[PDB]
Amino acid sequence: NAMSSEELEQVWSNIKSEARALAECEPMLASFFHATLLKHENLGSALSYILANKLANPIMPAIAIREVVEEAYRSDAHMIVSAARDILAVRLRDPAVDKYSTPLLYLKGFHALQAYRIGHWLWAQDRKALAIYLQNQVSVAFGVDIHPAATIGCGIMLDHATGIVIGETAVVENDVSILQSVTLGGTGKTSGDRHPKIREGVMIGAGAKILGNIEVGRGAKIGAGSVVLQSVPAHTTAAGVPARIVGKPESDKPSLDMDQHFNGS
Amino acid sequence: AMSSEELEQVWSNIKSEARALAECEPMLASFFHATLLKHENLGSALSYILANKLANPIMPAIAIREVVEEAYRSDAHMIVSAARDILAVRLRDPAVDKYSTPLLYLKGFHALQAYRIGHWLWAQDRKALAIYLQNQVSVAFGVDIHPAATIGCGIMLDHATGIVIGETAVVENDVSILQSVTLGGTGKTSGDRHPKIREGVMIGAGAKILGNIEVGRGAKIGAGSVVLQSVPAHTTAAGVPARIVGKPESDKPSLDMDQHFN
Amino acid sequence: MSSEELEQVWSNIKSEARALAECEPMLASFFHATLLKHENLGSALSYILANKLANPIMPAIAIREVVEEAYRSDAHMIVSAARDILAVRLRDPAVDKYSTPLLYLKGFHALQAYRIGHWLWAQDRKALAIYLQNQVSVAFGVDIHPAATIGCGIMLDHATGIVIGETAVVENDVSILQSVTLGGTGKTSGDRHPKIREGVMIGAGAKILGNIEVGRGAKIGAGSVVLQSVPAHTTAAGVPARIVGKPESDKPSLDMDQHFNGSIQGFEYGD
Amino acid sequence: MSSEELEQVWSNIKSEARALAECEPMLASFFHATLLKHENLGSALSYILANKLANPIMPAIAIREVVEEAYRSDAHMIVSAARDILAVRLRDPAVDKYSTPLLYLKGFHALQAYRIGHWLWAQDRKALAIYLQNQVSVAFGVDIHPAATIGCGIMLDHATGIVIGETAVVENDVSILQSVTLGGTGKTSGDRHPKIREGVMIGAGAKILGNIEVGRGAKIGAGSVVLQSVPAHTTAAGVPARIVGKPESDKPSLDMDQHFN
Amino acid sequence: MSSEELEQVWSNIKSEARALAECEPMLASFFHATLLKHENLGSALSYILANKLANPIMPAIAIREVVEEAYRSDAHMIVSAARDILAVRLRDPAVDKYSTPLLYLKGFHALQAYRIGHWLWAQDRKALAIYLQNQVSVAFGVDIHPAATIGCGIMLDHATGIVIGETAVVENDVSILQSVTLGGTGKTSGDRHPKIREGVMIGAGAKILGNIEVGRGAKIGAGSVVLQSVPAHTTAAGVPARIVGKPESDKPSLDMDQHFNGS
Amino acid sequence: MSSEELEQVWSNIKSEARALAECEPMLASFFHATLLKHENLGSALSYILANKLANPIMPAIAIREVVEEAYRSDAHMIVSAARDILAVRLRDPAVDKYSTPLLYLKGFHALQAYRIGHWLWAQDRKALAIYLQNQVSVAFGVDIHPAATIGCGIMLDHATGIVIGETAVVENDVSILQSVTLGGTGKTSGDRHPKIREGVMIGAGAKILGNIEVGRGAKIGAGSVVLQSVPAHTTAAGVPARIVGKPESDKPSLDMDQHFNG
Repeated sequence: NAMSSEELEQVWSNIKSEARALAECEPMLASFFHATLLKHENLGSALSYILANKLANPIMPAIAIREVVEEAYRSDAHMIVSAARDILAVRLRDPAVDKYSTPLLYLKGFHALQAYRIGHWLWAQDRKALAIYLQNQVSVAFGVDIHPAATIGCGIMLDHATGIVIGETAVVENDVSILQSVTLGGTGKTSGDRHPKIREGVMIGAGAKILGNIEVGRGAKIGAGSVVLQSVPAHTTAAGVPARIVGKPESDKPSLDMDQHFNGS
Repeated sequence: AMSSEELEQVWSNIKSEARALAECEPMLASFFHATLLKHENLGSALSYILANKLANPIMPAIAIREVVEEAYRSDAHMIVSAARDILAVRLRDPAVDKYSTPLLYLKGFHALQAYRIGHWLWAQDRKALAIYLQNQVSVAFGVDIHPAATIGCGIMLDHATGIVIGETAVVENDVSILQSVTLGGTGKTSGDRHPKIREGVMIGAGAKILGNIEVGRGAKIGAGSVVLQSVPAHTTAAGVPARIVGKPESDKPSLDMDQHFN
Repeated sequence: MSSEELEQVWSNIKSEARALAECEPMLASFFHATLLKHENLGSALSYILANKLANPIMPAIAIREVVEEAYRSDAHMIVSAARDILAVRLRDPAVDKYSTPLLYLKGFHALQAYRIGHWLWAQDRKALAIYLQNQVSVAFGVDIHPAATIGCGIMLDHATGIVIGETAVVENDVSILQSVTLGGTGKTSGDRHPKIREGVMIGAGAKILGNIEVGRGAKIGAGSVVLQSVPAHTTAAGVPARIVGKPESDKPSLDMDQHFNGSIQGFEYGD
Repeated sequence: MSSEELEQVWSNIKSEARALAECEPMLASFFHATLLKHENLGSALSYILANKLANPIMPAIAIREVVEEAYRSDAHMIVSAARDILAVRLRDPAVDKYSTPLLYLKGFHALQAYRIGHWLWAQDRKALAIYLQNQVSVAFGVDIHPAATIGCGIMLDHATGIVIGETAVVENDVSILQSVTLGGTGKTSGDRHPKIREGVMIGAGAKILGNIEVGRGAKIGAGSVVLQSVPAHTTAAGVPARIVGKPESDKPSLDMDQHFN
Repeated sequence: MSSEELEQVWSNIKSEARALAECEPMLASFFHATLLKHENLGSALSYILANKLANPIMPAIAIREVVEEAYRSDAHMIVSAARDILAVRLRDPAVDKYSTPLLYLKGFHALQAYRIGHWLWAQDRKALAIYLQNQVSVAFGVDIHPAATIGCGIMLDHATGIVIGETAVVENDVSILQSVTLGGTGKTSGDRHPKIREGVMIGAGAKILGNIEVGRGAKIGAGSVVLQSVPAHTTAAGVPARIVGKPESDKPSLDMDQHFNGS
Repeated sequence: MSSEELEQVWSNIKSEARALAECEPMLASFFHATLLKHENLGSALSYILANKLANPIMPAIAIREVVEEAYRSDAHMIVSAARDILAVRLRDPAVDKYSTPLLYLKGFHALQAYRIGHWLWAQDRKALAIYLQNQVSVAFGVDIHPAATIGCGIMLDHATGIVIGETAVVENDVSILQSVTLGGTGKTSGDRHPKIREGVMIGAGAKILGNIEVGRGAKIGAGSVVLQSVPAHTTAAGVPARIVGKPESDKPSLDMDQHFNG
């Protein structure tokens, strides 16, 4: 999923192109599009602006949050490549999204995703107190609770996103697609590896509950509302409460196709 | 379809409750007064409340009221819908004992009314503003309703956290939907791919309904169920995935709220 | 909870605050205003809630007065709260500090907010409780009716999506995950919500409906839809839930073991 | 002022608006929600004022219903605003768009806010009028009592410091600058505040005290302390003020000639 | 001011609040949260000051706790606020309710805010005092240094533009109007602000500069610049000022008579 | 002011701010967010300014950007500000920390605010300039017109009520007290505002009007009304002002001697 700096700037230029048309057609939002997209020369400027505003609270206002976010980005440019891949993901996968700018401007799953990246960097930086603040602030604002120590790729779509929980020791690989109220949850009362490992290509239906240190193999599909307690073989479909292998997706990387069907028998 | 007298009675009941509310809880008095007592009809009170609820530094309450009020002038039936939606809430949910309760406090009711503003903006080809509000309601209330959706009235969204309703979803009149319900899509392409729910069907908490499917008239969709194929009229569908495990006891489950399935 | 126990918890919380303030300057004043500057937990908790629950309609400075009057009326609310902090610490592997629930965890926040509304409800100040209830719902995605009867030593992990209804009872030392409904059925008043007894743990997304009992030390699996009373010390799972085993210990709330079998046959088999 | 010359000012303001938006993309939404969206001066002005007067205690959305109610009742307040706008455009060289006083000028905003208080005062709503008055003093540093009687074609340039007392009267086409007091004397109720006739111009920091008159076309010098009446068409200056000349114009207010000797 | 003399004022203020609440529903909840719902003047006043000084840097809720710490340590701060309220009601003919200064009057709020700076400052919490000194100044256009020594039963009518510097003294029962300055001279520290004795009245726009004294019962005319001491029971006016007569009553502050002669 | 001297003022501030945050735990994060986290005056100012000037119409974070853009384009604005800091520190016996002007003093904020407005004005962003001018008038009670030409080493002590009009000029090293007007005359465009040359001290309440000059090192006594040009190194006082004497120092703006004896 690596991205040539020229690719990133191609993505940024597509968005700034949308922004101009948006400002014109909608005067009530023209000043908004201008301040967040049109005044900026690249995706990281915009992003730090968007998140600062979303995450602001009397405890820590937008202006103080943009400083943290931008320091993170100077330290780890790849975080911006991640965001662009995420934006690319939802446009291609979500038949409801038809502009590159919408994930960036509006979609809270995308925002919670990019907010976790900051929590994550802060975590690795041993700035855990701050990372925790942000974790819960994101939980309250978007209804999405992702622990900072989680390890998540890019090209990730969190559609609708409300109610998503991802725990401390989880791993989510690239090109993964996840729907509302999905839990990548723990088990037990002790510290230790106890959260799921979601491999490349996985698609997780809405309301699915995947618990423990178990694996979902690549190109696997978890049905909406399943409760997964054992590891799922690559390129299999799992489903039910608790889930069992039910069949096999009709494409190699279900995350890219968003087909929700399954047999459950 | 609600006559002026009916609209009025609804309003008359609310003012009545408010006068009492202001008297019993002084800290809220000025609130009641400004929101309800002050206005002469549901239309004026709603636009005020919706504005305040959608308010954002990007677009302030005072500015949102105008748009809301513009819609109510183009489509006055949005106000009637609202009235039916209050009534359904009071009739169906035993925890609510006032007409003012949904109008004032129940976000599911608010999300619903917010959607109708989006739905109108959509019709007007103001899709940008529609999209802005949709996601504003999502962040504010945890309810994600696409403005292209076609949603009737006499609709109860009880509790409402986590409700998702997609672009091509159709919900008809007199449908009750609980928290964590999805009327969801399938595939990566445009087109009919969201469920069409008919009159009177009741849907339990956490139900996931996926694809261009039908839930027929007066069907009951069991709580925590996942439905992938069309459910026939006046059956109870339940399970993961859902199977037809019976028939509702009443002709319109939505009005009864009986959560049981065989 | 004894006096000495309560002050120890508060004393730990302050000590955590000092250290937190030295290691995170962005947040030092917030730690000072919220915790360090207070003589005990009641003062801290009201400050917190007031700030959490503030709104244009009612600003934090006013709410604090209400919470204060409540704690002044029913001090065991503060004892409750202390019990809930311990619970989170002991049961959440992801929680490593006493100050974390109190400061950050909306599950815990929504619970102590419930406690204010529940006290109002019993003071016949129902308009205010109904107001607080839906404010807690919009801000935290947690919907608890003030007339519910909820104990302490309770954990609401993650918490987004929780619904607890009017006639529900939740006894002491219970653990509940995100998207758990303790909801009602039918269109009429009267007992219609579940009664959750000591020692229960309910997994993510469980929907428990009607006026049924879930017995002492039982477990409800994630994604389970409970339509019937669950006997004490049994495990119930599936949609609709049935009994599929017994928990590994006597009070599953404390251990948070999420495992269940899809079949009681399977639980006897070993898998 | 006629219907068609009121329309005129509104149409001009909107035009300035379409242009301001294009030239300042950061305020385009501001100009749009504030002017371009409204079909008349009254709408815009209620909008501006509501936003201007807003406080947690009473939000802009609420303040706006009050102000709208005052205008349904006495539409002349809207004609007075128009007049106040034309006064500033025409008499202040720093202002060159009608929209400017309407959007930005705090003196203009304190004047119009006084009219709502003044209206409320005659609607047996004195509690509310006193609330808005002191709210205006805090927000704009302009303290105007709502029982004061103030004409239109008034310019309050800069305006910080302006104090106008309860029993005071300002007639039409007057021009006041910053730091000017129209103040009372004594501990007792009753007439005790100045009466300022048509055409007068009062320089910055001038203090007019007691129930005295400043006559038609008289000019008060900046820094002046006026303790006795000033005959029409004279120039008064000094501490305490003395008569020292005659304005060169019949209506000093219109010309803003600050000179005295 | 006795225990009951104080209970009384507070009752007068509460009973006014009941009627206010009744005749303007829009402000009913506000009258209730600030006055009706409180038990005494200190409670009311801390709530009010809290909401008046609020800022994202330090919100009302935190501000209230400091204010209360102060009243708890120095309760006469509250007595002062009573004497000050009585003063505005007694001397300002446009003020007919005790509740008015307390609720609305920026110069009265500014005055009490100083009291808290002045306690902070004597408590060596000077950074705070200073932070408040300038917060009072930005919100209310009133700038007084926490180090000033300002007594009791004081009225700051209108208040915009008032400036009272670090070494100023103002005694009990003084009345001051808008755009007045009790100001300094020079670039060095040391005593350099005016001493204003009991019963003095200072008209609008008066600038008083340097370590000079305005004697007991004196009157300072509006617009006056005062560069030298002013004897007690004397009227001073002009730029610069000269004594131009003697005030009509013993304490002009009580009577607010603004008249003076030219020469 | 050199490069190496800027940095000692900054570090003197940063060093003060570390003492402050240890001494006042309620302000600790304030001090931290505003000074300590920054590695130069320009960053701290754009921060402080954005928050002092914040408004729903244009929020802090949006303002910071405009301000940073002004600094990039004309870095001397920052040296102006530092020279302004020093000015206060040395002239106002009430101030004993380099950080007091930067943090708290609105007359200094207004000055630096004017600077940005002045930049925009030159950038032909008059629209935004006018917005800021009046936002500063409301916020701080100081009205400075954007086209004004104002130097540095300038003190606006206290500063409530100051007015400085479109065609005014103030040269470096001027001290101006509260409620001072540099005002215009007439209803037509063109030079109608005072030019204050270097060194001038202007006492409180003074009003100076028309296109007139107050020469270098002259003193304008408080309450003065000045309608004719005032020679350099003279004291003018009275309503109206005449020459009353000569200041006792060569730059009165440094000495703050308010006495206009005569």
